[PDB]
Amino acid sequence: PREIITLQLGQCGNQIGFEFWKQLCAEHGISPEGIVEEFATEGTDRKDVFFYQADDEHYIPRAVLLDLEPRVIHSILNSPYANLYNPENIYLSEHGGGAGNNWASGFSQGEKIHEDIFDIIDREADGSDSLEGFVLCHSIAGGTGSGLGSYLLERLNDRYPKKLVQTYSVFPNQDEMSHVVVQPYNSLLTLKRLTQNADCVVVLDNTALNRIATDRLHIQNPSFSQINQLVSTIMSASTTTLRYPGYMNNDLIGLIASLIPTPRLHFLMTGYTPLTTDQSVASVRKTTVLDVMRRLLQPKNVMVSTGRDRQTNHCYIAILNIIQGEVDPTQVHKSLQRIRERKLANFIPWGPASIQVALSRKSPYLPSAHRVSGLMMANHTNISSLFERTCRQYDKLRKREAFLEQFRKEDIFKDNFDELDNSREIVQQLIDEYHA
Amino acid sequence: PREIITLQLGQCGNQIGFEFWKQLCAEHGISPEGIVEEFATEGTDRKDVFFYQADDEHYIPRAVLLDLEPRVIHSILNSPYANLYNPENIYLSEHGGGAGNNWASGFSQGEKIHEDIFDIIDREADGSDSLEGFVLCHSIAGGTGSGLGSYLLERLNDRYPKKLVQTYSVFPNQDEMSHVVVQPYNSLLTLKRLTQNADCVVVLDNTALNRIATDRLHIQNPSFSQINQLVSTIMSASTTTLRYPGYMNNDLIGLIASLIPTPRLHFLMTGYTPLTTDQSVASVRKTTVLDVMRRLLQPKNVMVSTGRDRQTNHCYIAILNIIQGEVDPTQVHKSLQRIRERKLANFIPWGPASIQVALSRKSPYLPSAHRVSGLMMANHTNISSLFERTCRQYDKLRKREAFLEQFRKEDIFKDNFDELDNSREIVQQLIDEYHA
Amino acid sequence: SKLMSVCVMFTNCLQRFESTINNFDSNFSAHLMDLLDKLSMYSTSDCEHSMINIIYRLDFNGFY
Amino acid sequence: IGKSINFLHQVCHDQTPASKAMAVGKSAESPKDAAELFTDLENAFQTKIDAAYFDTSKYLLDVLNKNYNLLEHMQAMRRYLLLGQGDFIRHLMDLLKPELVRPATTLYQHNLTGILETAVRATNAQFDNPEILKRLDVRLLEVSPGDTGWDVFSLDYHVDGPIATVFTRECMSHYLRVFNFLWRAKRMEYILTDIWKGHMCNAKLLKGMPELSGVLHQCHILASEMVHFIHQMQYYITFEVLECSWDELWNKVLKAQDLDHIIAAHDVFLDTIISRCLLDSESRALLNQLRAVFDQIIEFQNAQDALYRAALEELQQRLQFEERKKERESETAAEEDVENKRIQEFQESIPKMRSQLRILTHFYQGIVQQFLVLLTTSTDESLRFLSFRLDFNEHY
Repeated sequence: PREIITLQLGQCGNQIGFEFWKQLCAEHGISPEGIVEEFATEGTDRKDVFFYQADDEHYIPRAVLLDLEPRVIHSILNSPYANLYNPENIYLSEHGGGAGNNWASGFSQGEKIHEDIFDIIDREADGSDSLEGFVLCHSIAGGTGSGLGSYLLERLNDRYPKKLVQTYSVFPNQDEMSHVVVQPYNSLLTLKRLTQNADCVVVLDNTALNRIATDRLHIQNPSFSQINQLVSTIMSASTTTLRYPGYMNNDLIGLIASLIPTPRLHFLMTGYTPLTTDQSVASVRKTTVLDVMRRLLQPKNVMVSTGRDRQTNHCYIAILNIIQGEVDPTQVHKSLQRIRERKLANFIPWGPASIQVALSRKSPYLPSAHRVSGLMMANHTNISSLFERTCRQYDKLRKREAFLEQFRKEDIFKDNFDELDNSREIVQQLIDEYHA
Repeated sequence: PREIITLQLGQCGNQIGFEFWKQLCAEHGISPEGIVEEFATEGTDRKDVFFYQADDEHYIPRAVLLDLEPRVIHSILNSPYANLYNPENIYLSEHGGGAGNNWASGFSQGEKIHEDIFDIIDREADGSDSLEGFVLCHSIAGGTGSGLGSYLLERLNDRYPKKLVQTYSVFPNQDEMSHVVVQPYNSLLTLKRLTQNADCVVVLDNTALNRIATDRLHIQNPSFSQINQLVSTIMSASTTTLRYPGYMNNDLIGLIASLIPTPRLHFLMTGYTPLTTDQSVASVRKTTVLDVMRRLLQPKNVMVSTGRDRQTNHCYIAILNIIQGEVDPTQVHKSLQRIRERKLANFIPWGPASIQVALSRKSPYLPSAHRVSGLMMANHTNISSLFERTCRQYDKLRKREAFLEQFRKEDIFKDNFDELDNSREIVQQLIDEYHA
Repeated sequence: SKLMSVCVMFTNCLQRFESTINNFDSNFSAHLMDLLDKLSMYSTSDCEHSMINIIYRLDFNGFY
Repeated sequence: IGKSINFLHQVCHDQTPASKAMAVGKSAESPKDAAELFTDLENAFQTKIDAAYFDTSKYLLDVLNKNYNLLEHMQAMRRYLLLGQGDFIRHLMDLLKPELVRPATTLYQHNLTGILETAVRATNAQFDNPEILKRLDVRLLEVSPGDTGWDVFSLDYHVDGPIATVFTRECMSHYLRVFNFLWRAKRMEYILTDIWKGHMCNAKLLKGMPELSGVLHQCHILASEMVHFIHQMQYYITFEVLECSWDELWNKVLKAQDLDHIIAAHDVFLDTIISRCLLDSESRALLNQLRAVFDQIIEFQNAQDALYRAALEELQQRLQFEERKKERESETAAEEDVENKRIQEFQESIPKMRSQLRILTHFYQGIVQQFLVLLTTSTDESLRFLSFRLDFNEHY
């Protein structure tokens, strides 16, 4: 009983959460409609911890999908994955809302559909004997997921302040501003609520997702279907201590405690190397373990945009290196002999750092019985490069005179704008003070 | 023998025993035109208690059906079980009807059909060699079953003082007052005869009923025929230690005496798990039998609605949990380890409580030869809230200045209106004083 | 047998219709002072599998 | 052969080595022997004995796998007292915690077996079917109830059947010693999560007060220096030794079809692991410094939620008098005075929270530096491996 409730929210958050539930059946080796193999219970030792308990021989997701954009949720019930979602423990079919790519649209839809959002994750949090937490499958992209996503960052942390809250926030694309223009306003609003009513988050940058999406997956046109590939893999990978076997840090709130070092600095960086098209051509020369954390040490796998001149004036505190699949574990300490010699990762020389490595076996799946997959969950204190960027794209836009009255047309008839800026330079200053 | 003659009475009261008989033939695998099948003697060695003993080798239910609406009995006399029913021991075929839907109408028509009302239960009770008792499956819904059902609550507990008097009481809707407005007068007049002219009641709620009809079973818009489906299932489920063989407490006046000190506290809350109809094909491979008898104690399926915060300020005194079908009887003591372990039920600490656990075998028939079924007959003291709702709905209707003369048409020519107010307020205190 | 004697003694009293009822309570309280010595007579073995089921039913006996 | 003849007794099958070709063989052999002249086998002795030695070693690897599989059972005990799988034991010890907090009772035994048994049924539907749970029992101590009672609850793998042919008395007694260090590591993994949630519980509840916001902020740092040091030492010293001993023994009893190599892998197994865990008669300097840190992080622990609860409850009496200020406006110098007492009870409660924290870290500085020296001296064992492991926590 370490049950986690997913809150799939927004136009981009339903799509990243679709390929995450669809990924789980493909590795348990089963049909999304049922149990067709014994690898669902022999391979995943522990059957259900993201699904409600069995009384029909089916694994029914613990997902709520509320959105003000109905196209994305209509791409679920005409998908051949509409035999995984059973509507009666998930949601009532069709959920409508505002226009509404504004932050103030999804933010008000949380206050008049207030009855259903606080009556749908509590009809699904009553079977649990003790709740683990909430994963906010919400986005900063769009106003549907950033508006509704900003409300639940408060109300889940005054009612359940002990439960894990943690969002997979993906920023809206920062090399364009020709499809979204409300981007500096809605990002800073969620980040304030993240800095004083939050436990841990896992944030990613969308321009650093798309640098990998064209360098490993080898497409010439970035498309929001190749960007969602990176997010379903690292979601299912972080909890292969819990849902899949583990021992040390077997709770996902075990792993995450040593990735929280002090309030408002616990924004965890994600890295995941093996994605290449020909990753599977290295089983002719030995799928070795003598390079599977020299590729997690080598800096070229970042989903956070950050300089290479920030790797000698910042220092890591906690670094997680999860190796997955077959591994031959009697040479994994031999590989860890070798991390300290290159020093392409630094340590704070005033306090302790910790280099956690762990391995876990998985259900028959080609990426985890013939291939080595490495998830890094870093906590590097160079994360202030996104926070300064979000702030410079904000302070230039208020001088153009935009959204200081072009924003006050839905439930904002007061000022609160300099409350987000002032808090934001304290976060960057308290990050920068914490290493020397 | 222990033959009970059932007294179906009222327009609604007659329909809730009708669909009770259609269940009984289908599970003995008998044919409706007498016993013609050999599964009757080989399969189970007793089935009589509601069936008239052989003297022709054809069986007639021990039923009497009297009403002031012959309209309810024509929904029984056009059905092709009108050759299963043999009308000359049930009623003198094509009995007339009354005015009639006043409580005082059927109450005054009992005292000039005084001769016939005490012979039509003698021509249905002349085959027994020592009669056990009478169950009045009357109804409080409408003034036809309540009107005539009040008469038989008095003359059957003093012209047979040794026989068991017990009713399956069903209420009419307590949200509405436009489907029956005469509801606070007839309810309190019949509750009054239950606390000085009966020993046991069975309280079934109509407003928690349709709450279960949209929950586990799902109906698009509420329908006035649900009332006879939810009620008839718990009727054939309740007598399975006196139809089918038991062991301990096979005497019904043994279970009911361990339920009730005395009338003035006798209002039984019913709970019945199998209402999920996917549970029924997931019990081939075992659904866990350890939690299916803990969802009765907490409200997921109770048919009596009572406070969901007054379950820890009030105490159970007697709670019965009858398991039916498979359970594996040697892991029934493994489930009974866990009832005491949580202490979901609060108990009386001055003196003995009772955790009544009972189990029973069934007649061969696959939806009751492999399914996990739990029936609760509780006696919790928080039952004072329904009588506080009914009583507050009576004083308020009399302060509108009505049914104080627009109701004194037959047999009430005197003041006894404040006698039902004091006798209900007497009851509401004596339950609560019984626990310390 | 003594609890049965208070049972027929109580059906006799309801047929005949103070000091009488207290004599009822001492006979029910006579079986509670006995059940209290039973819990220590049941727990005393030297432990193994057979006795721990026998104390387990008797703890449910006082609980009932 | 004398050993393998005692072991076929134990098991169901009692048969002449593998083939029934041994019953022809005895009958040929006595007359054959008699038909020899004046010579007798003296170098042909080696062909007779070595082929037969090979014959009842291949009857042996059959008896081990055909009934009552011992080798799966070698793995089955590792899950319940070498705790090879955490998701089993963490799902026990979450439901066990409200029971372990209260001292031991005389009704303590009968009910924990039904809490244990419902819960190993709840996390498995493929390892429930093998009889490993009817081959699993409880172990309780003779420890007089004068302790919380957490070292008391222990699982033992109970045998006395054919599985107890390969096991000795001397084996599970040493497995008691390996349980108690491992039970306290996995206890420390969970009691430090609870108090982490208590930093984050109370913090959401002191909002409206700018002072106590930053007070918890530094305390969250000083806790981390103990949490991160416990994690990289306790998790990593045990996982490595668990790895080196599971890989020593389990791939040596199905790589050898003899009996004397089975026992030879087993009696080197159980005494390599405890010397790197807790105990022996040289590693007595190890556990003196691993228990000194074990009780200072509890001494750090109870002062937190004894002041953190007070940090959140004192603002609740401050707040409810502000909700009372508008009811007087609908239906005041002395009212400011009680606000000044709340502001004083906050004013007080901050150097209290500071000073106890400075007394705790001066106690932790003394354990951690004494923890270094008495692990970096000692002789007649490999200290080069232990000084590799501890210099790895301090520099990296």
